[PDB]
Amino acid sequence: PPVLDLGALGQDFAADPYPTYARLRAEGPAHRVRTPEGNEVWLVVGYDRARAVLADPRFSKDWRNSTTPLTEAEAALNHNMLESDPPRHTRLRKLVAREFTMRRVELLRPRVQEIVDGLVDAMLAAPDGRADLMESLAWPLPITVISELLGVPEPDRAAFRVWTDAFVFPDDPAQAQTAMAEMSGYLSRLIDSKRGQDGEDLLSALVRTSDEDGSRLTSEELLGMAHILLVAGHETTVNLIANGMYALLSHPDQLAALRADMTLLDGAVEEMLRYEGPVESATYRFPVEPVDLDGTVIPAGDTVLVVLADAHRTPERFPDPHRFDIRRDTAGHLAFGHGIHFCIGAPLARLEARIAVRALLERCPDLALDVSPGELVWYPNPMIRGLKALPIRWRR
Ligand code: HEM
Ligand SMILES: CC[C@H]1OC(=O)[C@H](C)[C@@H](OC(=O)c2ccccc2CN(C)C)[C@@H](C)C[C@@H](C)C(=O)/C=C/[C@H]1C
Repeated sequence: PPVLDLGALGQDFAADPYPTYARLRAEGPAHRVRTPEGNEVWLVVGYDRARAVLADPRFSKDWRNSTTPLTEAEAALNHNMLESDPPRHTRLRKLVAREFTMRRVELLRPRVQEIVDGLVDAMLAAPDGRADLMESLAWPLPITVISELLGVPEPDRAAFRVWTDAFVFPDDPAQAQTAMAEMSGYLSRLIDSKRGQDGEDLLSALVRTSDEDGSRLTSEELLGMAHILLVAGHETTVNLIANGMYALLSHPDQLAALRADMTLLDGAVEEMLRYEGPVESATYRFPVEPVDLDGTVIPAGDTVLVVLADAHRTPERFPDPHRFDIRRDTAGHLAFGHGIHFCIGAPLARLEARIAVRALLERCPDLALDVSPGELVWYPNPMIRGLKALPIRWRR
């Protein structure tokens, strides 16, 4: 067909892109499109095709295989595991795998609970029983966790809402590059601040690993690792919490069910990921050779987006897919990807989301959405499903 312009679809396409994705899926697996930002890319839609492409080594994540150029500021930060293939990817992920196991992340539970308690206390102080859930919770909890973990001092953390705000929804191209340069310069000064201080946080550890053996972790990869750990876990966990609570509060049958039986909570969190998880499309992939998908040939070097949102509405794989149902069999969702890059952070994402959902339900009586769904505004980006705000209210 021709290329399909997505920016030239309404705020409607941002508010509910799923029917567009479903229509493409009925035509085939791979489609050339143009993003609202302006970029010519491929979409891959359909569960079985998504799953497969995420795990197919012909699809590289190394920008050396892309025909798309990076700016200087972007180049300085691509020395990370998510934008690598084996063997670099293998080497890099070994350095932090131990820190993100289920058993190790469980040790954080008391602290995370303590962070959520304080954030909810503060919220419930509001005199008119209303708040924005983003400002009060979905946003502060994950920065706070990832910031203690890596050793970002308190005063420096606000900057991150601004820097990542510009990576998602900039005012223009040039401010994304400025944020990037600004963030890179800050992570170097932070990294240097750790050297020689004998600190026991994750970033001090990495500084020591790099200093001990530059071939295991170069100083560009050291920066890249700090960068990826911050970003990758933060834009995503924020919007999971926010979207997830939005799904629950816009499906009051399901909210009631979970109140009545809080053993259902983990299952609910998984269905929050399946139904409206923050990663709408996976991160860029570039074919190392022409790749044929039901007779559509995607050329070597092109940018390919696996549309996870659409794999999640594929009825052959998720029955009655438009239904939000916290008891559903969710095993096999691709919210955390699939394959060698499967999310390193998932045990932490889950731990925070489970604790936040439960605190809200247990401490807010008659908790409720404080606008209509049609009033909410979603960020247009086809890679990130997220709200501008989430007005709620409760009794008192
Ligand atoms: C709701 C929470 C989260 C979601 C939905 C999410 C999603 C994902 C997805 C889909 C990928 C794979 C992307 C691809 O293959 O293109 C990924 C990779 C990754 N995530 Fe997450 N993530 C979340 C939380 C976190 C957290 C909390 C961290 C870090 C603390 C984190 C760190 C990473 C890293 C480092 C990778 C790259 C791993 C690799 O290349 O081997 N994520 N995540
Ligand atoms: C689940 C993984 C997260 O994705 C990322 O961290 C990717 C790799 C990051 O990508 C880039 O850094 C990027 C993306 C496109 C072009 C150039 C670059 C520069 N890079 C080579 C250092 C960009 C897309 C960050 C934004 C959109 C975000 O908050 C994403 C949050 C999640 C979706």
